[PDB]
Amino acid sequence: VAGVFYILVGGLGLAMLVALIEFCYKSRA
Amino acid sequence: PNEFGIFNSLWFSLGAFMQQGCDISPRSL
Repeated sequence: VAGVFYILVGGLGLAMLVALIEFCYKSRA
Repeated sequence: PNEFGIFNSLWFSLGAFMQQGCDISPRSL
């Protein structure tokens, strides 16, 4: 079980970029 | 855009690891 740690940390970093997109979109518009 | 401070976010993840249900749930993508 090592790919489950890779999907996890890849899943965490993908989720920060959503909030980075979501904040940038919200504050501008 | 509250109830997910660092004290409650530890209790969500320790809730979800032990297979027991989560009292709160994230309402954001």
